[PDB]
Amino acid sequence: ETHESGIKPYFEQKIQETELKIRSKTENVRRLEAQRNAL
Amino acid sequence: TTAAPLLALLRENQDSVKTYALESINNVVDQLWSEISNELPDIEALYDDDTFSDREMAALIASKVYYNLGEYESAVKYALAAKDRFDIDEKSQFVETIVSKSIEMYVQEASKQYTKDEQFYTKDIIDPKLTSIFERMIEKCLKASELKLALGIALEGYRLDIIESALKSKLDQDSTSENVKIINYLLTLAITTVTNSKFRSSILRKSFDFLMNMPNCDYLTLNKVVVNLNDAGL
Amino acid sequence: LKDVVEYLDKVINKELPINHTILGKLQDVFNLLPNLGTPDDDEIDVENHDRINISNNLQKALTVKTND
Amino acid sequence: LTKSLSIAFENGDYAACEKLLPPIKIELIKNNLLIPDLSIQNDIYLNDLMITKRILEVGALASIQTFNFDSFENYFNQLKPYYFSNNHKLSESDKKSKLISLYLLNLLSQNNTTKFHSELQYLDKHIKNLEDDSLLSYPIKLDRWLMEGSYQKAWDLLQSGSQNISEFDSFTDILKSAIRDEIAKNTELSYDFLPLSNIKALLFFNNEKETEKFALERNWPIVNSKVYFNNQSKEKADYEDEMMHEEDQKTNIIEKAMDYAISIEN
Amino acid sequence: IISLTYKKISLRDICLKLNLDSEQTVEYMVSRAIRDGVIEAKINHEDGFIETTELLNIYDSEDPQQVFDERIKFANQLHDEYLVSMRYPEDKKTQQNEK
Amino acid sequence: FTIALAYAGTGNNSAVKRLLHVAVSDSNDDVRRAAVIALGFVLLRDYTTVPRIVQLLSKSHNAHVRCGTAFALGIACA
Amino acid sequence: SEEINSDNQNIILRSTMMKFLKIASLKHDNETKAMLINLILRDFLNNGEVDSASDFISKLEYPHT
Amino acid sequence: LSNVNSDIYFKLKKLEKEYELLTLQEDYIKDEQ
Repeated sequence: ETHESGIKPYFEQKIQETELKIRSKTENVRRLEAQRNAL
Repeated sequence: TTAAPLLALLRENQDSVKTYALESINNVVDQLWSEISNELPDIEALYDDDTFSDREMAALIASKVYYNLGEYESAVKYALAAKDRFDIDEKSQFVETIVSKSIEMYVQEASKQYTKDEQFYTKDIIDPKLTSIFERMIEKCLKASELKLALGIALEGYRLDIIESALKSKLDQDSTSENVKIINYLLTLAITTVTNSKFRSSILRKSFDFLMNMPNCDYLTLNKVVVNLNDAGL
Repeated sequence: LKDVVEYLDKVINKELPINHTILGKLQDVFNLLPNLGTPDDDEIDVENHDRINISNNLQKALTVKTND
Repeated sequence: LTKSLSIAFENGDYAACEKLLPPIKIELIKNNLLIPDLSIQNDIYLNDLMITKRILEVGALASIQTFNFDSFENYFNQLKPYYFSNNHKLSESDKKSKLISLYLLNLLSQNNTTKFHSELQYLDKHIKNLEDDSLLSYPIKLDRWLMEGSYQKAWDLLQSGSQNISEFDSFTDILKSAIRDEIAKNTELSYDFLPLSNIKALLFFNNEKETEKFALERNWPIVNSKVYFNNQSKEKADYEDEMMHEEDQKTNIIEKAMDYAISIEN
Repeated sequence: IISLTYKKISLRDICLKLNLDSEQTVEYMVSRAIRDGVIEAKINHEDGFIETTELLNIYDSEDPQQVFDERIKFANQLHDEYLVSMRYPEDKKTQQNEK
Repeated sequence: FTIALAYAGTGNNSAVKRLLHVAVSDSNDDVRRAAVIALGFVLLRDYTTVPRIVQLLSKSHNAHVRCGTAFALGIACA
Repeated sequence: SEEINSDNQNIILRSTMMKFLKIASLKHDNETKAMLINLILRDFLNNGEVDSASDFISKLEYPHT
Repeated sequence: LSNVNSDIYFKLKKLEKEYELLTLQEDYIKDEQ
């Protein structure tokens, strides 16, 4: 388990950036959806 | 204590003083880094020169500082310049920052030269260092014994060598089922993930032959390749 | 504008019969051409200053609407 | 060995002091490893701290009394952060006041007030009233007067500063030229033309020939005993105006108009 | 302050008011100041007075525009801040069941 | 429907942007209809996010667009 | 109370914040980044070091999110 | 800790194709709006 914890953060770095993007993405699409609806 | 003695010693012209200083700074480079950021262009100049014989160490210091600051891009280039003492980084808890970078850049570059020519290994466009990191990372996966880690990373980079070799070496049939299952996971991924014709087509065709060797193989698995590629001769 | 430039070359290179009417119009262009360094230009700048300010005040009022 | 260096200093032959220095730099590496870098502090390390100290201090002062720039910075660069404060037994000594005063004066002679303040900030906690001002007052008064912009008063302190010359002259001479230069820069705003008699008095020249010498050197022709600052000035201005940076810095009213419109239409 | 009240003011006057030591000393302090451009003055040595250069009519020059250009940008930056934050609670509610 | 049939099954991002772009921009009413039905083919095996897209397209004034919206959903999750 | 032991342990205290800040940038925690930066800027003024403080602010990773 | 790693390579890569498509949607409704 100890061996895997060392290399885990190397797997993680590319994936977490992808995650952080998703958070911004989700808020964006919905907000334009509201503008789109009202119009 | 402060970096002020340390800085002072670089400046001393005499060879042995500068060398001693490099060791001294190296100890506290991880502990303290914001104080010698100022004075980075000097550490860099020492790395340039080819009078020093701990020259490899001088670039290591520049690299270390740059990752702590958070300029990850500056870190990885300076590290890949020296081609030394990267072994320790891979195997550390703390610094997997520059390890991830070396792996990302490498997968991208490889795919780009893969589309132009199927052979791009032979070209010196791919640096030997870059290579060496990669197969060390295959080394970690297999000790932990989890082959999905090895297969996917390679897959991203259009690395034909690594993929072919993994499937061939799997053939031992310690359990028959286990062989199948790992191959089964690769094919589903390969339709979707890969989009370049040359890589995609080549790995499925190859997969059919490996499976076929086993007499206890599922012809369900073989059937799939044969429909996708739609080649009667198979 | 460019075509008027090449028309003048063609009078003196390719020998079109000189259409003096054209030349008459171009004299009126040089002559009724605003001249720079004139204090009229200074006046112009004042008018510009006012409208760019008024834009600024309208921009703020829209802030109050968006804020509600 | 180490004692040879100490007495070489007192004789005042410093040329030979440098010839011995590279062997001693080899031994100063060892000396650094004796000190723990104040991780653990006990009275074993304290003994080492005291003996390394004496070497640093006499060696620092030799570099100051030498006076050819090239060699002077290079020997000095290490010495300067070492000698200004690592002081043993938490950090007294009478030498502490004298060595600080000479470091701070260096920065005023490099004509960086910015750094003079930056270095001063560091010191402040450790000299609040411990030494208060002693010989320390010498860079402190000087700063005060240039900040006020009392050029007169400043010149006065330097001139009187010839009393106390002991190794301080290493700065005194630099500082003369510096006042004279500064004034020259300011009075270009004030007016363009000075009669010859005024150029000397303002810029604090003491020698008639030097006034007229300095006049020629900033490229001012004196013709028929009358200065004509008009020529070079005008030529200088023309070459400055042409440089390349320039399109984005200067801008344009239409450029601004175009940025506003497209904000709305996002 | 003394310069803003008294536009052309002999060097002699200034010293008398604020008890400055001498004409040579005050000249130099003033000289230092207008390099860094706070006083916005000029010394006329030859005529014995220091003359404030201010005259107004800076509305005619381009400087108000630079000022006002910024003020528009600040308002716009306000609007954006409003818009983004505003929608974040609404997501929660639409997703939650309501009566 | 050239795009739909060629680019079937695996979503393609190129194919999808193209379809939506045509539907918004191109005013005629049969043509607007053709792009919605067409999207259901490209995303036949990835019909998860499909109602969230066509959510917008239900509300369209056009009678034709609402028709092709009804069918596209039919086709995807048949 | 002033003591040299307090002083030895002070060097330990600086070094630990610097090692941890890199870990906490990668998780991009708005809370964590904020707390650490306020503490470090304060420590530096107390010891008077101009130079370190300017380098530390250049980055501006201090969130406002 | 092995589990975490294994899903990163396995399941999650297939869901990342999906998340590229939803980002396309954001672009799209700026044009539609």
